[PDB]
Amino acid sequence: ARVKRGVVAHRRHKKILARAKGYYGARSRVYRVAFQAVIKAGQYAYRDRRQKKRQFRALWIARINAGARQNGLSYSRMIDGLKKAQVIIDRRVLADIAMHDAVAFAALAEKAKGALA
Amino acid sequence: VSGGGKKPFRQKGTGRARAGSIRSPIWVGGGKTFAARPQDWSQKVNRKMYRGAMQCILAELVRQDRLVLVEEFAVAAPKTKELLAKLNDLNAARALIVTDAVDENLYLAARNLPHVDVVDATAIDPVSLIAFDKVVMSVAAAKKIEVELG
RNA sequence: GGGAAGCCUACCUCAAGAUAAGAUUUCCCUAGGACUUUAUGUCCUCUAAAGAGCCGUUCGAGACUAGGACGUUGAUAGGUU
RNA sequence: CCACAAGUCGAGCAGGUACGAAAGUAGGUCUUAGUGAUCCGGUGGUUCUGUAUGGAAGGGCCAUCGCUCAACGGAUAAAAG
RNA sequence: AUAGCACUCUGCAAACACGAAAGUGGACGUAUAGGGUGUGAUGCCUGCCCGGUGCUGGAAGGUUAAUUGAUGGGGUUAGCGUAAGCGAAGCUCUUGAUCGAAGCCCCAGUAAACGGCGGCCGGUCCUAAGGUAGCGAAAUUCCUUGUCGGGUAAGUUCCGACCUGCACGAAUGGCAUAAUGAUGGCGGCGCUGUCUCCAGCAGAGGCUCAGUGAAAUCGAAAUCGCUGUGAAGAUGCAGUGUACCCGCGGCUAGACGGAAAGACCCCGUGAACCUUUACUGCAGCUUGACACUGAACUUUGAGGUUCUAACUCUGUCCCGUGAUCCGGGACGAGGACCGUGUCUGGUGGGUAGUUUGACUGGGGCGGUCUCCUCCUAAAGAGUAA
RNA sequence: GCUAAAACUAUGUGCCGAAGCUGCGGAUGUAUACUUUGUAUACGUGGUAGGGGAGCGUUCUGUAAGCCGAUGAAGGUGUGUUGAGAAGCAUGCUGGAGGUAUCAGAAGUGCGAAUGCUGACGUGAGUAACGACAAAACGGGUGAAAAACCCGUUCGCCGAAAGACCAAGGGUUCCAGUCCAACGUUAAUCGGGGCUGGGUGAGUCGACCCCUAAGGCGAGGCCGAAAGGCGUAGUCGAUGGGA
RNA sequence: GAACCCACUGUCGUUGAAAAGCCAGGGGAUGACUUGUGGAUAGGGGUGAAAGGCUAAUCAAGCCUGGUGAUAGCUGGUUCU
RNA sequence: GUCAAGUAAUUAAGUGCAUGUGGUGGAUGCCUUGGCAGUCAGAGGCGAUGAAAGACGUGAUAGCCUGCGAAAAGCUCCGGGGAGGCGGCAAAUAUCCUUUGAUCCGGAGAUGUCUGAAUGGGGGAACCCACCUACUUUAAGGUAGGUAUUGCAACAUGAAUACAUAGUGUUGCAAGGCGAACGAGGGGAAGUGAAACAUCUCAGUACCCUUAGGAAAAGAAAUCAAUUGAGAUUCCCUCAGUAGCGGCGAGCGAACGGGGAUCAGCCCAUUAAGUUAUGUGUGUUUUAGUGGAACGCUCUGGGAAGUGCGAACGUAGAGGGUGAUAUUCCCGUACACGAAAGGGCACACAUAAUGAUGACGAGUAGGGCGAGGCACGUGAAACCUUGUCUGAAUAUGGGGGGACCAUCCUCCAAGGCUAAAUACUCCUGACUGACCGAUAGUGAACCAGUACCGUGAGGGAAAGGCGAAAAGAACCCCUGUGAGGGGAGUGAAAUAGAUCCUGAAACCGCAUGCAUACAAGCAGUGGGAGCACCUUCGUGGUGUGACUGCGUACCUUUUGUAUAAUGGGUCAGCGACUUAUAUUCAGUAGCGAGGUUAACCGUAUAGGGGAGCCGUAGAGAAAUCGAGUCUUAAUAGGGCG
Repeated sequence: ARVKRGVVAHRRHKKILARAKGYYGARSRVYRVAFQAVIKAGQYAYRDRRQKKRQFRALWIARINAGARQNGLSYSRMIDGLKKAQVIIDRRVLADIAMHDAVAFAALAEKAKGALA
Repeated sequence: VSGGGKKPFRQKGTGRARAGSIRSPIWVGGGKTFAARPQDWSQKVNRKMYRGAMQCILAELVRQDRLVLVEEFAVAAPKTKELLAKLNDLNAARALIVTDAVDENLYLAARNLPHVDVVDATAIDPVSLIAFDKVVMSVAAAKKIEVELG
């Protein structure tokens, strides 16, 4: 029972090269270089699925800081005031409201500073 | 493999990978790494295990209704059409026929029929008992297989 | 306040690719249609300026380039006196 | 106590002793160093074996002898640049 | 290497060499010849040592092989014994007296044989003997660029001389020497782009155009500087500075640039070849015993004299035969020697197979390697250099 | 960049901050109870050398005289879709005759590396070089095309060889006609290139022949385990002698 | 001092015109000379005016084929989930 | 309208990504006048009557291969067969042959150059030079035969030397060389293992030499055994990795007994069985061949053997081919027939010849010295062979039973012949494969031991595929009457168009969309504006990616690598834990105090075959005991159970 390797080997190499579409130079043409490139892309994706949450939380905090300083508070004081007032709206919704609705954010800041007082 | 006695080139100085013969299994045209030889594929089967397997096969055939007992099964002349009619009336078109003795007329009649074979009572084998759709057995053959206990 | 062949200027050369892309003098181009994606909009017809280059005769300029002079309204090169 | 191979302490029981009137003490010396496995042979004993049988030769068992094998768990009977 | 010199071996079937033998070279030669070894024209010469190793000559004293087999002790059984036990002969196992050569131990000679020519403070010890001529900071001298003289403005080189010669020295030759040397060192005249210090010119490439058309290398590249960090010397990391995209002619500071699985060093119970008083074999050479191997007379088992018939002749003549082989025959000279087979002692780097430890602030040299006591050892045991 | 700090000391109130903890969804290992269950609860799920468990694909044998196929198999090339993965399924184009379920059985059963082996193709790069510095110029001819071919007129180089012969060695390279893909380090109408056809005339030249040297072989012969070694008579052997 | 036989110095060449050369100089050149043809010596052997030189671009033991897939406590490599 | 500030759009010398369409290249798939391993049955040789292997010739055209040999792709006779044929590359063409029987197939004859054991002499193989007879020629020749050596026999001749012998010659007979493996005999290593190495191992292996046959060798007890039994030789399974041997190391390794395969004995001078030749007879087999059943319609299609519907044969539904997949189209298959002539084998007769210089075994058995062989290395070492030296008795005798002696048992050496069961495959016929399918399988599927390399021994490749059928592209156009292409035409298909099935990747072009000339690094990843096309108009799809956070390849080896430590230019194909035997453990199945056969027989996976193996009892060195045994004076104690 002699076995030839051509069909299966060709299928595996073609799948790797198909996943390597769009890369520069030999990285999308040459099997060795392409194979090294796909593994590194997977590792980067695994790491960045964790980095994404931190980056977006930082963005929300910056926007909330800008809105608070427009209303006369700092970010830390506004967060403490909301916690004391028992509002449990999270930073994503707070930043959305800060971006798109100034009056509602002003009301939230009034509530927070009233609780701080 | 023919040839291959001499070292292709010196051990050091040439810049090539070191080699000892042009018939190394690494090289194209070289020998096979593990070359095969003729083999014997027969296994040992215990006598009691073989007899028990034959008994189980016969019992399964009986309770599946694939064994047909007939008092006498003889053919008048070596004629394939006559044998075909005799099997069709019994509704055993695809069948293995077991008899106490193998009449020459019956053997000659059955030789050319597809899916029909005739064996002696002392020549039954487990694969043949299973492969055919039905087994048509004479009473005398059944008695001899009874004496042999499968 | 004074205070050195040392520092910054001062002397010579390069320098706006200094994307912060600077300044001054002078010169040139002033026509009609169709349509929709109604916009420094795309296609037709007419027009081709001020200049630059190709080419040629060449250089005290030159590896190739670049740079300088000239092309009949002419002394740019050879010849002739 | 210890990888193994080895090493250390020991009450008590039977037989035969020595010293004490006796209860008793004694299986070397206050203790911890003074050492060498296996193989091969030598000597004493033996109700073991004994290649047809009776013996015998040879072998076994118990006791004991021949190592600076000191590179001292000891590659050979026998070896420098 | 050489002509010349010396030592030594070789009496002819020469020594020596090749070959398993037959045989061949030496040589169609004959000690004024042939082989081996050292020195190296010529001039003057060539000192002392024989204890060591070798070689040559003696000795018949001690030791020793094969061979031989006197004695002594066992095994077995006829028989004798109640039994224990004793036990001839015959077979057999063992022990080993006597005879027995060369070699070795012993005594002399030999250095143009291999070798040696001292120590410790005039003396002394010790040797086999303690360096003659000649030469000497040398192709030899560490200290050392010794000291003095000459040459130069200045000379670790050169020449002359001195002599505390680390560590010259007489055929592994000493001191000189005309001529000769693509030989080593030093100094002069002439001459010059060797140089101060380079300039111009001629030819062939380089460069441009047309035609043909390689090479080593190469994980992939969107392939800057600096300071720091870091598998410890960064284009690629951190901070920072600078920088529009792409060629062509030059250049070699880096890419620990290319080339060859480092040759130096260490390791492997790797390899090969070479040496010897490393171990163990063998060839070759040599000794004795038995066989081929006989006869007749003597002397004190051995020795002697004679003979021929075994055997030898690379001696003469004849035949096969037209023949320097070979065989047969006839002579002659030898002769139980020589030589060969088996066994046995000696010698044996000629040749062969191999061995020649490990730890280790790299390896080598030095030291260590097993056992007992104390400390290191951190109040149970154990614990490294 | 910072000086009643954005430095140091002490105290306090908030906040930021990890793949740690919590929230929501999903998977899996072990154990305890449901007294089959595949179900709930509890505790777990970073890993080299290693140990254990469960699988995916490839070729061949039976099942298979079965099932799929010119109304289009294998193979190639896209697209969509499914699972935790190795992978599966469907279909457009190309292709033109085979493929093979399920469950068993056997292995030449899976490649990126070994200065691995064979073939093809890159980078250097249109880069170095085009093989004695004896040297060329022009007119005409032919031709698709002429620096290199032919004819002619000039110039230069060798001339004890860069000329003329012979042996050895080579083997058609010699001559004529015809052709230019490959060969010629460029082009070629030319050639020692392809194709077709011709050409070598001996008593005196050489060989053959007669004769022998070194040496070889060698009837008998001597010697050696065998194979073989040497050698007599002879017989060969030119580089020499013989019209 | 030419031919002929050598190989002392220097430049160039080093993917060369050349796996040992060219150019300019250099040594011997009637002799222990150079050279053609044909023969002899064969691998622990040959030959060597002696360098371990030469024995077909190979020499501290030539080349070829066999033992042979020698052995390697060393280095490298070892393929799906 | 000028001016001034601020800020968009607009370039591509070239490049990147994606897609479309190509080139180069030859993977993959499918296929096969080639290999590999076997079973059954044969055969086991050719050669002086000139072999194997070659050179040169031979054709209407004639280069190579095949055949043949100056009678040269052939000649004669006999048999078969019945319409085409003049071998292949390799078409065309010409001349032609053939029903008065060609080509073709089988058997028997004729001819058969040169080299090569080469054999008249010589020699650098395919060449040079001769002599003697008989016939023929008249010129300088031709035909045929002969002319080697060695051994044996007969005859003749004949030395030293008188008889003789040696030597010499003639005639007759025989031998030499080649070729696969297997047999017998003469010589005989080392690498390696022992973790070094010398005894030992490797191993009487590799290799060299001589020489048979279809087989060879061995063989009929001076053999074993130890209840007084078996009964020649050879081969297989056990006994058994036991008893033993061994620097007692590494390792080497029996026999007795039992079970099978095959079976067979006969003679020494009047002399046997058996074997080999020749002829005859009978039987079988073989070398050419002959006959040999049965299908139509319809649909798809270039083509039907494929779809659908019905039918026929079967002692034939093996296989191959035909335009795709056929029991009924062709060749065939089952079956039944068949030989002028020749060959093999079997049995039986006749003649030879052999067996068969040998008649009971003397330089023999035994012994001393040195070696070799036996599983057995000097050992307590029996037995066998002998290089050297010796040396009996002879049936009232002699050999053996593992040192040796006695008693018993057994056999008769120093003379011979003999089948089967066993070993092998250069070769021939038929058949088979969980063997390969062009980098595989032989080195070689093809003009391969070739090209090429080497002085030589020797080494040693690459290279398969148009189409069913050449129907292999008439004619026109560009071009140099070239190469190459565009039309036309053939074909189902021409992107099947000649190195032509399919046509992957590396690598190299052209086209369209987007991005890109103020910006520093393993080139991605998580975000994310704009643009182009599509669109179910969308919280949609495809391509691109301005700006931005993070981010120093892979493998190996290491305490530790971005490392400036190793390896890789890239792609495609190939490339490394296997096979046999023994043993132990775990799963699983059968039987169970029992389980199981081996060789072998067997028209054979069955059924027989119980020899043997494992388990069922330990203790002890052993004799011996035995649920106990050993140690000990001990019944004590203790060790193994």
